[PDB]
Amino acid sequence: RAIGGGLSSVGGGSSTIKY
Repeated sequence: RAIGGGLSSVGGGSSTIKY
């Protein structure tokens, strides 16, 4: 669809904030 985003496309790193 037009919402074809993808969390795996996120850059800068996710776990960098260390939950």
